[PDB]
Amino acid sequence: VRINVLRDALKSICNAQRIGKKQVIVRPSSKVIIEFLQLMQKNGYISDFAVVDNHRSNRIVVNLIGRLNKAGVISPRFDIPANDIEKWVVNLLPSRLFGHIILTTSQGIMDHIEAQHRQIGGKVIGYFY
Amino acid sequence: TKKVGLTGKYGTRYGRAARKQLLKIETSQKAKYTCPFCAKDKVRRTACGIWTCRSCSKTMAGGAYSLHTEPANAARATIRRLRLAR
Amino acid sequence: MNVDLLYPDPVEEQRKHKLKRLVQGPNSYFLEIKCAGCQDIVVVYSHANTPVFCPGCTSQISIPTGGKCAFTSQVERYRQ
Amino acid sequence: MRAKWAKKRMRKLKRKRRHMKARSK
Amino acid sequence: PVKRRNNGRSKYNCGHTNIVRCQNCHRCVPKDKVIKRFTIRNIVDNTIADDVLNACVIQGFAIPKLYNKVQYCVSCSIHNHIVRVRSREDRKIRTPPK
Amino acid sequence: KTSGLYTARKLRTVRRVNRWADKKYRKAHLGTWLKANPLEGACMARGIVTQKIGISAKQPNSAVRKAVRVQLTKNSKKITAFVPRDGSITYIDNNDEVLVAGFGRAGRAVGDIPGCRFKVIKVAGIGLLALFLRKR
Amino acid sequence: GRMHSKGKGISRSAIPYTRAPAPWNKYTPEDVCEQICKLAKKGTPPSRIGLILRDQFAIGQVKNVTGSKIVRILKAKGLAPEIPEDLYCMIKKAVAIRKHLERSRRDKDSKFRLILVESRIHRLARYYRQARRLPPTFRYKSDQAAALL
RNA sequence: CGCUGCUGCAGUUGAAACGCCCGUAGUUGGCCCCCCGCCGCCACGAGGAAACGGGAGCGCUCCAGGCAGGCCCGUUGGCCCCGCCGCGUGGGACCGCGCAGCGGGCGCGGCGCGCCGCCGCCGCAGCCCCGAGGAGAGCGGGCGGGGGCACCGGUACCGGCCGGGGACGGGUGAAACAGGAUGAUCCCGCCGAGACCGCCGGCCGCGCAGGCGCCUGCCAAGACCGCCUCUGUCAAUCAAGGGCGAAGGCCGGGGGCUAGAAGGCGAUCAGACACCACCGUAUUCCCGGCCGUAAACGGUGCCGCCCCGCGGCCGGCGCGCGCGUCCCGCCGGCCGCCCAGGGAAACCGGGAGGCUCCGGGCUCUGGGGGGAGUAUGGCCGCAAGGCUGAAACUUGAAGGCAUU
Repeated sequence: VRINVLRDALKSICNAQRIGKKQVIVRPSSKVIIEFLQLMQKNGYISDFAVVDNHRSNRIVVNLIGRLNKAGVISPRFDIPANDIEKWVVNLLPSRLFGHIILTTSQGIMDHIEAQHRQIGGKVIGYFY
Repeated sequence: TKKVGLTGKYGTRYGRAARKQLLKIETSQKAKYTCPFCAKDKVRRTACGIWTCRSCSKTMAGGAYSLHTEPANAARATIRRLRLAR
Repeated sequence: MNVDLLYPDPVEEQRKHKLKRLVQGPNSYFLEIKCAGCQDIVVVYSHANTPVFCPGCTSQISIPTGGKCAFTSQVERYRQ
Repeated sequence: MRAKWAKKRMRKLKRKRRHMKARSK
Repeated sequence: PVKRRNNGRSKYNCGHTNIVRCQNCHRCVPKDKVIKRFTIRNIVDNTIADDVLNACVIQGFAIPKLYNKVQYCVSCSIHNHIVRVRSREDRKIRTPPK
Repeated sequence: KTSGLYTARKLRTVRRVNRWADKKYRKAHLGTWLKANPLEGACMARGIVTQKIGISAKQPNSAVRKAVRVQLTKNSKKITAFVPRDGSITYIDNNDEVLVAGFGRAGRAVGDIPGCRFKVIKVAGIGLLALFLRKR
Repeated sequence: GRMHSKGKGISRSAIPYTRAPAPWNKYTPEDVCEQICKLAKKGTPPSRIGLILRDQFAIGQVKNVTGSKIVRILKAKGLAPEIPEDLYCMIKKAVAIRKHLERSRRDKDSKFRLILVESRIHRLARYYRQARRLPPTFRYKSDQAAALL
């Protein structure tokens, strides 16, 4: 069954980049996928993402500029202590300066670099580099 | 109470083959069968071949340990087809 | 050709399955049809599998099929 | 078929062994 | 290694096929793996056909053909040259050649 | 693999059951080896040599490797131990105390000595190496 | 994927984006609710009540024309099926295969389909019992199923 | 040593996907309401022995050390760390989870309040997410060697005849033992019995797998498809537990044609007791039970997602056109070839791809070769045996796929 909506969306995003296409359509729209796309858009990995209203579960059309290498989801959402937001950085992404792990925190769903400054720790949603 | 349900009467006697065979036949002999005439499960055996309904009150000829028998069920069916033909 | 998504071709969308589409939508419509005995128009489903009787001729005007309902008596066309 | 022939040989030893245990009960 | 995708048999969407026997060997062979060359020949050899055709007192009767499906087991087929052992390159060819 | 936040018990159980599959873990932690080892967890043990015997070399080497049949005192288990060095079997005499230590393969056999799991180290309370070098 | 078969098929129904009543349609909520109530008098199942409204009348979607689904209309009138129709329809099938099984004791294939159908009746009943759309006392047995139908 | 794998192993062929299907615990669950209540979660608190470890200062001659020392912060001997599922406060994303109508007034209900009532008392928009390329249910329309059950037809093989006619016939690699003036073989005319369903018959189809093919009639089902039908997550995989499961085998009956384990036999060959010829018992076949195994295979678990063209077939459905079993699509199944991608290659690409850039969910199994699927205990079976399942001990390779 479709347990992880994010994984299906992000694998489609990365498969479309690997062939190299300008628009991809994601079959299930989730407010968490919409937030994940937003963090990537702000950082500039992706462009405009459009949520078509199915009136059922909805769809998303994400415009791909071609700068994303690997975007993934860490499942189960694991619990990351603040004195471990750095341990995840080396195991998951390439170089401390390049790449972003998104972790949900009481403050919100934010990239690790922001959380490290706030001295907060959350639950990891996924890795986009 | 376990494998030898009705053959416990025999006790540790007569050997397994006889007791296993008796368990099939004796269960069938002591069973209640449906009257062809009254369609009620009250036919029981009085003697080998003689089966009487305790509701219909009708005596029918039958198998020694069953109201109907496999050779006889075949015969009625062949007779009906052949009778329909002639 | 620059044809893209979010704004796709209507003809191309029809060929695609109703649910495998940007908006899952009905493939069936209602039909305005006129019977031989009665000139009033009865609105019917295009894929009615139910036995449907004309408000005039007693016999059913609907013949049920695997896809679109076929009709037995006089036929009008295109509901408006 | 040396594997099928090994199994048969194993079986004709296990039945002999099962008989020997039965003599002593 | 796996020599052939087909596995030597044409079984698709099935778990069992009807057994047939080699005409020569008599080995039971599942219908899918049998060589199965149909032959339509003539009741008598061409060398005798001319003389039989002249002999008949009937107005227009041709030597009547004999139809038989020969089904052979793999070993019977390679020994009797019905099929040949081919190279890994030509093994894929499926069109009847020659 | 099992991937649930609440699947720690299953993962612990799998490791416990699967861990014994590796042969070295089973030798080390089952405890069958500790009972079986003629030297029970000891680095070495003392014994009396009943017979001085030579074990033919396994192929392809050809030699009469010299060995002693020794009855270890701690378990009263007779064993075969190689007497190392050239012509050093001469120092060993039957009915003589000896100390027997492993061949460095942890109970396995080394090279072409078939079924020899240990080497004599000291005969009559004097190290074999010292006798061959004529130190004592 | 089908619950009891290794079969994949998609033959669904695509409800329109518009949730608002169609222009040609002239039936007031009371007009169709009356049809639903008279169709319950005929005893027609809600799956058929919805189909009859769709084809003889032009109300393809009841909830679009009215504000509630067929069973919500029935429950408000207290005229809903005592046993939800889905379970009842499975129970008819279980008794029908069971009847055939009474004549033929060698249809092992038929017996297999019974285990699958019976398993659904148990699964849907546990959901229906938990939701309380079914009395908690309700038990589907099998021998007593003929009476339950 | 990533050879134990949470990070982070492997299971097509190296070791390893249970023969299949249902299924309870267990584990896992589409999307969805900004605001709180309880969670888990996370942040920082207190409060908790030193030694030790880390660490501040200090020349024990250096040093391992030790807390010393120098006319000195109140000269020092600071500070960090007990994993703490305890507690305190904050946050509230994520994560689950909340069935009950509210609200006004009375009213200071025994120092203030809530209860707890009582009055429609006229203030609430009072009280429904939606409708999953989730799932079940429905209707329709075709689909198939899917299942049962009865009925049946066709030769062929074998046997028993009537006639005919005349010397050999079988058998083989060549033979030989059988058969034949008791007239065989051969031919025809018949007849009995029991199996079996040819050619059509397949990159056909159906079934949960094992499997499925005479003719008629009957019965119940099943997948696929079409849909503006119903319900509203009813789901995914699964120990335990249930059912099924080729052949051979076993049991109690029936049946007995054909082949034919055993048995016997003729030829072989040094010897074959084997292959080949001949005769033949169990078996084959039916009904009622057992058994529970197969190279039960795609050597490839199941559900879900995107993924590149070019084909064929198959079952529905729709589009075009005058219009033909045409054409283009759509959905579902069976497949071929394959660009990337992957892999030790073979190869796979409807995956074995999207994976060292390693984490969608669930179960199963493996961990060098043997010993050994043995011993023993258990459970199961009438038995044969199945299922579970070691150790002592031995050993430097065993194995995969490629290349000369």
